Amino acid sequence: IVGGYTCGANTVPYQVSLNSGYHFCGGSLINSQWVVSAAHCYKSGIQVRLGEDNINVVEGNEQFISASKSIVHPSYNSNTLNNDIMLIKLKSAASLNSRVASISLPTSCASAGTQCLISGWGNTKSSGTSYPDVLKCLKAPILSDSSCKSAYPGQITSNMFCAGYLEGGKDSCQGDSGGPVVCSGKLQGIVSWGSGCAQKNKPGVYTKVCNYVSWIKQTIASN
Amino acid sequence: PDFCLEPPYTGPCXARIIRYFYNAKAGLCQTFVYGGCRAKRNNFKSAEDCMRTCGGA
Ligand SMILES: [Ca+2]
Repeated sequence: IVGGYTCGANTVPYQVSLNSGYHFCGGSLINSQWVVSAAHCYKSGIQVRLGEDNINVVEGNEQFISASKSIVHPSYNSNTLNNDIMLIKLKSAASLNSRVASISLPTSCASAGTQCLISGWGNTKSSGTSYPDVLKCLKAPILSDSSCKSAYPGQITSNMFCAGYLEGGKDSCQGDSGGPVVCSGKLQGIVSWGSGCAQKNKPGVYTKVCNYVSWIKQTIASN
Repeated sequence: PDFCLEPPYTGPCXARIIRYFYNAKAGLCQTFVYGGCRAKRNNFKSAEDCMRTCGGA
């Protein structure tokens, strides 16, 4: 996260880290057994780390639970990035508590201008590389489909939305993928892609979770 | 054009996945951050794969 702030330990209790010997993506806990992340975060051997703040230290509230299933959307397109969503089943159920909690799925899509909270352990620099120890947070608005398509001609599908600030300075970045965009207590987005980080005229692009609610509920229930 | 001589490509996705690329200036396979999509070919999952494919380029 570029241009954000330190969340505070366990203030975003649905945020998880996906670990494959190191942190490579985020995710969002949606029940004690299931996490939502991005399809491009698929790897075998994922370990989900819950209750994290400092991801480089063992601080006392962590739960480390292996993925038992990592289910990419069946229509994920790795060239257009359409349907960039994945469901991860935990091999055992997480113990839910004040620092490890689920986030609700949307009941309807969010509108342009709705303010959301984006979080993760991704790079904090727009030029260069600095990866934080602790979780970072950013408040940013959903942008109009028209502005999104203007920023990225030919690239934005009905399952993507843009969020951020056109002036630059505030964005998700490498290592934030898969993580949450939460608006009024609902998971409306998944960190997906962009063009650079925090550049002028280049807002972040996010998977539009509201389009997948029926699929998410049925896939979870079928596995 | 030898793909082993191309600079490493992070791409537009926002993961932080460690991959290898052949660095012809140094003569060695080196690590870089891959964002998770739209990989180019100078992008390997291990040093061994990179050395096999690009070593000596
Ligand atoms: Ca920790």
